[PDB]
Amino acid sequence: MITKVTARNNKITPVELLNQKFGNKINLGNFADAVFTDAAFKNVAGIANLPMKAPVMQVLMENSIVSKYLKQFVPDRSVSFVEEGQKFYIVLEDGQKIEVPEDVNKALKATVSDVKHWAGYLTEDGEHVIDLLKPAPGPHFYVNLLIGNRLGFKRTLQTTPKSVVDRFGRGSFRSHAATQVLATRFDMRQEENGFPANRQFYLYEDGKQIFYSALIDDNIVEATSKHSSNRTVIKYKTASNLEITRTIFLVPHKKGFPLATELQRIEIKNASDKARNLSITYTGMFGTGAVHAIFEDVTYTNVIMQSAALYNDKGEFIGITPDYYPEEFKQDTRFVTMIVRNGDEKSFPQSFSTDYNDFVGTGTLEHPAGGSNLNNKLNRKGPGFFALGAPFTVEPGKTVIIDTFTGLSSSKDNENYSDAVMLRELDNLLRYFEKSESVEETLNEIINFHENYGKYFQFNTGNKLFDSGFNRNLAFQVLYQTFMSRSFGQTQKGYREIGFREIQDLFASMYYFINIGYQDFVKELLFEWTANVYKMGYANHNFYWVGKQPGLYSDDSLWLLQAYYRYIIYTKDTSVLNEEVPVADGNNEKRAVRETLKAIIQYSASISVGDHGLPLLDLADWNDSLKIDSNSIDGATKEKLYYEQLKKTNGKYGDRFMSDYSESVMNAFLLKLAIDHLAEIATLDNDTQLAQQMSELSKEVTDRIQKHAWKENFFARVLINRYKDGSYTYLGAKGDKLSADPNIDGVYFLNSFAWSVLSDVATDEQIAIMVDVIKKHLLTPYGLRLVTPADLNKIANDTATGHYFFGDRENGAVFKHASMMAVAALIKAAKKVKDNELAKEMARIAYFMIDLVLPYKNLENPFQVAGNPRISTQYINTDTGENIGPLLSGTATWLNLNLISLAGIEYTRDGISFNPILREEETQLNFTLKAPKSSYKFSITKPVGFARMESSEYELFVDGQKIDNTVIPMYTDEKEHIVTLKFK
Amino acid sequence: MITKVTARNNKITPVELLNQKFGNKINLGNFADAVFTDAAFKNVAGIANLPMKAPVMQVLMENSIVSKYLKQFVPDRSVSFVEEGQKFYIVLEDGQKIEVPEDVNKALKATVSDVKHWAGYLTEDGEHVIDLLKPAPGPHFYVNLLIGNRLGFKRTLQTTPKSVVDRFGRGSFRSHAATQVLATRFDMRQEENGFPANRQFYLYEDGKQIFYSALIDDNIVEATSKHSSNRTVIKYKTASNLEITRTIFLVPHKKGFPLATELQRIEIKNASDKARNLSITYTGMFGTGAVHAIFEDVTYTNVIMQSAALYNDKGEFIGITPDYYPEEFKQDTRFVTMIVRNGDEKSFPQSFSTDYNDFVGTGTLEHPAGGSNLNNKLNRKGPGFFALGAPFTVEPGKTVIIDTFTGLSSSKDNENYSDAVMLRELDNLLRYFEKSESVEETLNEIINFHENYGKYFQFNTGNKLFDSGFNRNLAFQVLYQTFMSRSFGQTQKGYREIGFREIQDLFASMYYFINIGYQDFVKELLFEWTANVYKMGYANHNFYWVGKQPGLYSDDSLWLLQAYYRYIIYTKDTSVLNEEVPVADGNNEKRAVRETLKAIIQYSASISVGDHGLPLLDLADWNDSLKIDSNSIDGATKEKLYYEQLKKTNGKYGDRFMSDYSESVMNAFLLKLAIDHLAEIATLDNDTQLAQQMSELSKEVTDRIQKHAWKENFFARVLINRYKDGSYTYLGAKGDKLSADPNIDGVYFLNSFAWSVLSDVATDEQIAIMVDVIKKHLLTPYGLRLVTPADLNKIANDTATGHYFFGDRENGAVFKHASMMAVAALIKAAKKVKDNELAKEMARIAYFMIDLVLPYKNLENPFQVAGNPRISTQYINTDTGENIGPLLSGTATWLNLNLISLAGIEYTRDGISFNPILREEETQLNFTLKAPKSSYKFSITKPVGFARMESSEYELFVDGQKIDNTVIPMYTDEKEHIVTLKFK
Ligand SMILES: OC[C@H]1O[C@@H](O[C@H]2[C@H](O)[C@@H](O)[C@H](O[C@H]3[C@H](O)[C@@H](O)[C@H](O)O[C@@H]3CO)O[C@@H]2CO)[C@H](O)[C@@H](O)[C@@H]1O
Ligand SMILES: OC[C@H]1O[C@@H](O[C@H]2[C@H](O)[C@@H](O)[C@H](O[C@H]3[C@H](O)[C@@H](O)[C@H](O)O[C@@H]3CO)O[C@@H]2CO)[C@H](O)[C@@H](O)[C@@H]1O
Ligand SMILES: [Cl-]
Ligand SMILES: [Cl-]
Ligand SMILES: [Cl-]
Ligand SMILES: [Cl-]
Ligand SMILES: [Cl-]
Repeated sequence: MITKVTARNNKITPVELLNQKFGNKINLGNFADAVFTDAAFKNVAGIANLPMKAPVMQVLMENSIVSKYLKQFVPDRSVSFVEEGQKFYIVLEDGQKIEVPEDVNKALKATVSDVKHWAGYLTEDGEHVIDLLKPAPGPHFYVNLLIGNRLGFKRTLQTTPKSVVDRFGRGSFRSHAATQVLATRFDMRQEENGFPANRQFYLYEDGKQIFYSALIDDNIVEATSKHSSNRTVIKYKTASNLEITRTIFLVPHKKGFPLATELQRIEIKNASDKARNLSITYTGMFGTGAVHAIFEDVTYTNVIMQSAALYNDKGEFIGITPDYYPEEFKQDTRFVTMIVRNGDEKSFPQSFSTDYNDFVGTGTLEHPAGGSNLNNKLNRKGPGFFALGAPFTVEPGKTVIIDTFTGLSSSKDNENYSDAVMLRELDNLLRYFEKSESVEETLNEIINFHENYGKYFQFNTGNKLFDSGFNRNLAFQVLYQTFMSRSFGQTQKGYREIGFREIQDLFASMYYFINIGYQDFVKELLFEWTANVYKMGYANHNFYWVGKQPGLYSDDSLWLLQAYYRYIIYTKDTSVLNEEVPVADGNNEKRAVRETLKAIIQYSASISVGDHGLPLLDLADWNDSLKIDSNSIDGATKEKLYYEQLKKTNGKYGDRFMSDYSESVMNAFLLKLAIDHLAEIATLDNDTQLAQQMSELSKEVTDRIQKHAWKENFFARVLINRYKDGSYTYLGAKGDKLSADPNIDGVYFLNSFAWSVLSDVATDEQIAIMVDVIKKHLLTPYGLRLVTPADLNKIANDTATGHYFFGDRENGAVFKHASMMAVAALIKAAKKVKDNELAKEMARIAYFMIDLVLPYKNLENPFQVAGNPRISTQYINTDTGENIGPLLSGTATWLNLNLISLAGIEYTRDGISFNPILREEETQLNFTLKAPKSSYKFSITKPVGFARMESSEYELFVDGQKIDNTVIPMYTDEKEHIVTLKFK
Repeated sequence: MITKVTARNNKITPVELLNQKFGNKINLGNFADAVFTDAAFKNVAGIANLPMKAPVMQVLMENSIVSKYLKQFVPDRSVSFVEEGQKFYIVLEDGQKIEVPEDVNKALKATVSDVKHWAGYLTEDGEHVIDLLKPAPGPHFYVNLLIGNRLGFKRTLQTTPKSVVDRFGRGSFRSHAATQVLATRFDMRQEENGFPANRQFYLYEDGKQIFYSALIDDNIVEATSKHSSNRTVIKYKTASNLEITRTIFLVPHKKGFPLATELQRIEIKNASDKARNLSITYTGMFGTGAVHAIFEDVTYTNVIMQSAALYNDKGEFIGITPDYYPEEFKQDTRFVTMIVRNGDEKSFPQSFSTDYNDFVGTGTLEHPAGGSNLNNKLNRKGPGFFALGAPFTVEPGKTVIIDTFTGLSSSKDNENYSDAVMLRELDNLLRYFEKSESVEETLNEIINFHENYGKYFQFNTGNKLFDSGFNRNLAFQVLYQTFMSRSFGQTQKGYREIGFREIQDLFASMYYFINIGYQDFVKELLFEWTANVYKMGYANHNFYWVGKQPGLYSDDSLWLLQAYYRYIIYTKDTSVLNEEVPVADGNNEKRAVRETLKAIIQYSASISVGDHGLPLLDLADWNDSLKIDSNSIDGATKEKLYYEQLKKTNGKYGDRFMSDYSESVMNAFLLKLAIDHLAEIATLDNDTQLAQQMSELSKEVTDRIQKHAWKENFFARVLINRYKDGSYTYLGAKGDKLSADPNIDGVYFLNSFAWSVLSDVATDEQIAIMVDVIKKHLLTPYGLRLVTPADLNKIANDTATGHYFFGDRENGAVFKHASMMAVAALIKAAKKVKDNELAKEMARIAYFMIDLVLPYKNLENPFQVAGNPRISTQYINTDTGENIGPLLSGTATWLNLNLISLAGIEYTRDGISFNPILREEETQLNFTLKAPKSSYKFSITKPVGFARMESSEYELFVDGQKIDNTVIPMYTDEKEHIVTLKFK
């Protein structure tokens, strides 16, 4: 009877039908655009020969002239526009080619003129300049992320403020945890991160609205946004020649300031020849303290608060705070205030409103009926809407500056807390920013801070999009993730705690912090993670103010050894091993770091091991889909059962916990690497007993992995111990019986390869075999997928049926973080394997995958690949090529590590092991490197083709002297050293 | 330094300052309005002599002419408008009185002309006619609630669809449980129940937007909404003489239909002399199946679905369905479709869009840039936005009708479910509604159904607002609550299950259902609740598809005896006692209803009792604030401990569970009443042993209550057993030591009074004493508060600090449900106490409180009292007098019972015990009453003053014969009986 046609099973696309109908009467070029003319998809209207994919038909249909013209033909007749000799025609299927009227021609020419820049462009410094009218490639593309600075202050991870800002300034602003200053929105669209009023304002003249910052109409003749490092600047010009500029940034902390302040400076320049009598109404919505009640009891959120007015020492109104009745919502205190600077005069708002209904009245948010006559009524209820009003006359050629300060004070940074604390901190803030120039000086301080931070590693290549993308944008993102982990963004809006394994972000950022004088901060972070390890050696899976989920995931603790290794090898500071740090078990017990690292290794190498002596998988490891064991236990439960086991079987602590639980081969690799790291740390610390014990244990673990986890053509991913008849014994290689793809024998996990190499277990022949499998079955046109198709229902009855269409997340996506771990392995192997042809191939795959993750390349074909050209995104949809959010992800961290690795830098016992792997087409690579007490200029030259030190002739010079030792010293002479490498 | 002034701490109001500055130069009358002119509140602009409180200054300030005129004086000078001799002046503080210009005079006159009706008015049939421009008193005031009809089909409570509709048609639409058809919004404002596009549409002409159903601009010359019983009709007239009418209702179920369908009919009449070529774009937003992910993972909500197009047998597009990948979201299937009826022609949509971003484009939702050129693109992702487009030419004087059908099919009503089921049900629906007249016939069927349902009890007084308010509006609300409990509304948006104690709704509705032939449905509901009682006698606190929270709250089971009593006494159907009903414990065990009722009584009378033999309080009872015992246990835990106790101490089942837990006196009253009810049921069932046992137990329980719970001047509320030194021993009367008000000795709970009377425990002297306490300490200007101020931290030695400002919810509100239980007691006592002066006073309090809850009276002073003039609201804020939502509440149920009781109707063993209690100023009361096999016309006459049968002379006649027996027979002769009562 009735039939259903889904988006995906729709049989033909508009552009395909356009080609079918017109592809032999006109040249459709390499790119075209088209729309179906009716809901049965029988006819199309399109346009030929575009420079890239873009929604041109949509923009044309918004044009009254072209839309009316098309109605002469559509829907009954298909049509294509075509340009010949710089004039436009419309072509019909019956052959006719009609020269379109002049007004249609002008509209078509204007529309196609700059299609290649419709998603914006990057400045030389890597800043994204966006047109406020153009369509968005996707909901993360036009987004900037802002952060405060709590370095030098307490609990930096938990207290640094953070904000998200789209091209219109939309978004939200948080203090500690998920505490909302400006309101988040949890609604249907990814595009709506915040309440729509946030950061927006109106201008009035003669009682009539002339401007709204989130409405572009015909009275706006220019409107652009620029996303830069830690600030966004939005500019408009009206037809009446008002020039409006918004600058948004977070205030770096200073003693006595509120815990969170966001500054928005608005500059209004009268570029006309007549004075104008204007007024501003600045609006927003405070976040509720009662977030769960938005879902559960909206009336509660309203009745528990009221608005309150703030007055300075002269009795002048300065702004609004939402005042709460319940004590639990009085431990933070929000505020908004504004200063109007008009020539000599400084003024504060003359009126306000605090009730959204009274403000909008009979109008809309874009055209509010009460916006020009604020009612000065303090709302007895929430929500905490605010509007602040002030008049100003602006003379010809002159500018008025309005500085807004939005923020929160908190008990999280102040003992004996009450709203009196907020009032004092707000006074301190406003006094600091009393002089107009103070805002500019703070912005310059922010700019200079991030510029200085980035100097640890600077590329200088022929490609300024790459150089700025790495030197500024990626460096900023890695700082951002060190402070924020995975806890905030455009679509990351729920409360998220810090995952233990996300210590990974510090793997990349620690060098940057050390080289701006914050080595102690790095140590503090190491110790903070260490305090989340239990005596037995498992870890809290998550923490924020305190830790939770003891030993729930089996991989967590092992990552901490990589962090300590990187820190100790770089700095040679073994003193951290003697630090007495609280154990996660509490009471009031502390343990030296060295003993905690030993315990981590013992847990995974000896206690929590399965029948093959490899680490147990438990609930899951790094991969949350490996819910193979449905009766798994956490570390606290395991600890209790273990002690009962020792008592019942007369065992000794350190003996194996006996079970038929499955084993994680990825954890085995993480462990082997961790053991190697501790052996090397111990040697540096002159701890001969520990070095020897760890060296021998590494050999033993390596033997277990080789004997029990190499399965013909790959390292397995999981060993299965509960089927004593052999029905299933492993997952992750040929013969595992678990493939869901009839054309693939076995399931293959990218991380089995990656971690077998990163841990230095895989032999050269094993690498060659695995790379062959990867090329055949894991390498897609959009990069390296995480795993091939698996049918885990055969062993994990528990198993979730799928949630995703093909291409998204677990149904076949390219997870870019995992792809970057695999690239790290490809790079490491390409430097060392004996066979130069294997090395060359692995480096080709490495650069192919890097090219698919570099954010700036998202502007090459933005309406297909989307993403964000300054900030990583999490995955590539393998059906469409679209880069899909969220923004914060391990991709950025590992991309940073990988590009530095390819440039040749690895820190080792005796200095910098230098071994660069350039692109085949590159003939030069230059970069600078900072160290704590010296600096370096590196220059590499080669002919076209694959070159590497292992197999190619070369000459290496340091400070003008030819040298054979490729381990460059870590100099401490406070001089710049010149390193030159020439491949012959 | 900086100071803070809250809404509540603000010293003086605008109107107070207006009177201070002007009150003896002009007559400000009984009502005025004013606004502060600046943020320091020094000056005011106001207007004198309004007919009621209303936001007149706000509306005047939206008027460009008046706003500009005021700027000649404000902000520096205070002003008041005044009308004298039908012309307006503005008065200044210096005494100047200036005749305002003619254009300002016209604007002021027009604005004040109809202030008395700014919040709308009620038709004679109780329908609320609302102006779409006027401000709202509050966020529940302009709301209607719609319901489907699943009578005669399975799982009626769980499957009846329901919708909320404001005056603009905003809101949302649900199927079973919290399953969203059209999307709910969980955001900052109580006003936003749904995604803003829901139910809204646009009209176009020559490619330009001429109308949006949720935008009133100057091209709209009339715009009104009418909320009636189970439908809303919204009407507009454009300046171009288009007349647009929207009619929204839910389709009653028919076999083969989808489980939920909402019909919106749009009629467009061309009342001009020229044909118009128009088009409509009909929009909305499907709700997500993944509601939790709106908060947790918005990207997930998008990627798990895609849009899909629907086609009829002829290959014509008919509408859209959102298609889901995960199996858990494929068990419901949503749809939207539309039919355009233009003269002889019927047509389906010619175009669609399914991507909000493409639809809005560079515009706004009110003015979407893609609305006139839908792109016919099926979105690969959610959210499930839809727009359906169709053209039509409408000739002069003619009408085009667009019928939209939005809905969902579900596995909850169909075995072997898939989307094929939806397609078949949608086909059935569209075939049924093929002919234009079918929509009108279905609407008339709905209207007639509710009119017939209401005939159980009809008032005929001189007061059509009261008569329609009761006969139509309250009757509908009580039906609504029987099907929906407390689970849906404007601000009730989270998932809520059916509370066991909300069987109370059936106390009022059962008589209505029985008198339309649905006695079997009433029995089925009795059995459904009965299946949520455990063998031991405690109950699941909540249920929906299954029950949960076994015995968590101590009162729950006792309410079931009231439902069985009302049913059995009305119908004399004792057969229900023999029904074998599943026990809540499961394991396929059943028990006869009679034995379950016995078990309920045994649990509260013998097992779960404290040191005084009164029922234990447990976590809490009816009052969720009585968290007195911090180590309480649920019934499952108690059952386990009880059996352990019996074994340890060699006890027998039925012995007391031993503890120092506190006792609930309200539960003791509910129990005493329950026992009396079972004794009477048993006597009717000729079960002499059970009747004797219950009669004796009632005496025993009464003695326990009198001996241990009467405390000098009140029945206590809780007896406390854990302080053996006597430090605290009770809560709820003089001497309890728990008052938080230094001027009150004791805490007094309204329900201690109410239930002491409803259970026939309180003596006449106890009633006199308690009513004196109530008058002194519980009766406020806004009605009966629930409790006086208490300091429970002294015994719950640390429970929650308060959450509310004074006046709201637990901080002193008038909870209208509890107020109506107290009124039930006052009425019962007024009928029977010996002292006529006590009776008179109690009846005065009863009618005072009724007047404060009757919805239609919310239109007397609507901008102060708000509420909703057709639907109850939950509480009155005792600081402001505002009636605050939610809408569904026990208020409506008990208001219905109380008004019928006051009219004199109580069903007893031998018929109708007739004992009416009229208002003192009433001289007449007439009403009709339906019974299953007869009907009645009642007429009561009296002189002015208090009259009642107990104390006043009267003559009673039935069918023209004077009778002395005031128990009127329940006649079964299928005749109308005339009952006349004349007080002398
Ligand atoms: O519905 C039962 C009772 O509700 C009480 O209001 C409660 C709110 O509904 C509830 O949301 C809130 O609980 C949280 C809130 O959800 C969360 O956002 C915030 O972080 O903490 C709040 C702490 O409670 O609690 C209140 C009060 O308990 C009504 O007061 C009551 O009438 C009603 O029976
Ligand atoms: O965050 C860890 C993993 O998340 C996975 O997506 C999950 C969604 O975030 C989660 O919302 C969903 O769970 C619910 C959903 O919350 C609720 O609305 C609905 O009723 O049921 C959903 C069923 O689960 O689950 C998915 C995963 O199943 C990512 O897939 C994964 O990459 C990530 O590690
Ligand atoms: Cl171009
Ligand atoms: Cl994000
Ligand atoms: Cl993995
Ligand atoms: Cl509600
Ligand atoms: Cl109570």
